[PDB]
Amino acid sequence: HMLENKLGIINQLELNRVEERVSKENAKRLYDSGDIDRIEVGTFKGLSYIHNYLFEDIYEFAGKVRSQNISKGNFRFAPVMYLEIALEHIDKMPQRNLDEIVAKYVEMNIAHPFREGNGRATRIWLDLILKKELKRVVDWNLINKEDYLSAMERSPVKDLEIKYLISNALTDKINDREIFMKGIDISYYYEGYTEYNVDEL
Amino acid sequence: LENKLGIINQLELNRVEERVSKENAKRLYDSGDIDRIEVGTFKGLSYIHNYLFEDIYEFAGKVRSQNISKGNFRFAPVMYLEIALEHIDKMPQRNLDEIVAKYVEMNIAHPFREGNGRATRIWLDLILKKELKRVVDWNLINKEDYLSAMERSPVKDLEIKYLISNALTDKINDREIFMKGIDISYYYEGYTEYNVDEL
Ligand SMILES: Nc1ncnc2c1ncn2[C@@H]1O[C@H](COP(=O)(O)O)[C@@H](O)[C@H]1O
Ligand SMILES: Nc1ncnc2c1ncn2[C@@H]1O[C@H](COP(=O)(O)O)[C@@H](O)[C@H]1O
Ligand SMILES: [Ca+2]
Ligand SMILES: [Ca+2]
Ligand SMILES: [Ca+2]
Ligand SMILES: [Ca+2]
Ligand SMILES: [Ca+2]
Ligand SMILES: [Ca+2]
Ligand SMILES: [Cl-]
Ligand SMILES: [Cl-]
Repeated sequence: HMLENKLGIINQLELNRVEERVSKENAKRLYDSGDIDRIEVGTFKGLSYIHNYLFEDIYEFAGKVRSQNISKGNFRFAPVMYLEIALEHIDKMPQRNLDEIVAKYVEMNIAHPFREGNGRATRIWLDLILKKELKRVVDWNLINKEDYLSAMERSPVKDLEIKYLISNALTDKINDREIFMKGIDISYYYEGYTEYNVDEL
Repeated sequence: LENKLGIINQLELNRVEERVSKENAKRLYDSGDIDRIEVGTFKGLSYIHNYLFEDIYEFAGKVRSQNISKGNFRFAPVMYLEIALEHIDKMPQRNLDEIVAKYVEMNIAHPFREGNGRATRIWLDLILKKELKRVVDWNLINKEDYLSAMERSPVKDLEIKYLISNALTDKINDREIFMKGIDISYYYEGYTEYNVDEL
């Protein structure tokens, strides 16, 4: 049993691998065409664009505010009954420093506005806030998978674990294709996608 | 995590760990060694774990010496592991309710540093096969439904029991069912590069 998709795939392994190829392919194009730099920074509109850009081919819900309730582990993400107003309040949150950018990122993860693909899209969106505001981007290879997922699970209660991780992984190489491309490979790895290397179209 | 091959990169250790242990999982089955071992004991679980990770981890098939936590859940304390595993061995396994309860306790014990999910799911299928003449068609269980049901299982095993019951197959000697199951088991832990049968 799995997520409804456009391509009518009924095998979990099959969907995981094809989603990874169509979406990482899109992620490569997003960076290379410079479409990435024309996107609105720190807003839901910007996140929505990143999400639709990646999952347009495989998912009907790509870039849309979900109409269903979702959860991971023992945590329920922002209920549909107030998800939209909660998103309007995230758009207004300041992003003037790391403590603020991390707090805003933690709230956007709680909102979790999409049916699936929240993690990957919100990590691209965060890197552009850090790029704009601190002239820093994350080197996702410096953060261990287990450490990241554990910090995010804790983040609705105390964001110090994820703050320390982002802080110690920040790099000044803001226009480096390798830092981005590797970060995409590490981002997908966090979500359990390990078949492709983004380098290849 | 420290490995035998001295791998420092996380992505590198992930695909090497997958290659090596999945090739071992294929050989475990194809040699028929899988059916030569003890069903429902820590001895059998320990054999399965050693068989999978003996090339990569020094701790393969060995009981952990450090305490572990997943979220706000603490697994069996290292000091009580020996006692807990002896009690699990004594747990009945006559029907699905008993088999699932045994599996749930074994997951709470989590006797190894790493690879509990993968080694215990193989162990579970062998208890199901011996006692019910059923095995799990793991594709019929969503990754996140499975993971959420496992995290819930110490409080209520209704969720995981429901997933296991609705995925039971009588294809006990089906190699394709076993192989697809290993690939899904590894995918549950985030390893999606290889197909076990292509090794
Ligand atoms: N239990 C949790 N509580 C809060 N955030 C979580 C939890 N588990 C995972 N996450 C976040 O959710 C992302 C996955 O996005 P998705 O697959 O759409 O749910 C991860 O990359 C984390 O940022
Ligand atoms: N919070 C949790 N509570 C109980 N069992 C869990 C939890 N998270 C994961 N698991 C189980 O742990 C396995 C992963 O094993 P390992 O990576 O060795 O710790 C999964 O396949 C689940 O069966
Ligand atoms: Ca996901
Ligand atoms: Ca490959
Ligand atoms: Ca070997
Ligand atoms: Ca060897
Ligand atoms: Ca693991
Ligand atoms: Ca492959
Ligand atoms: Cl995701
Ligand atoms: Cl595992």
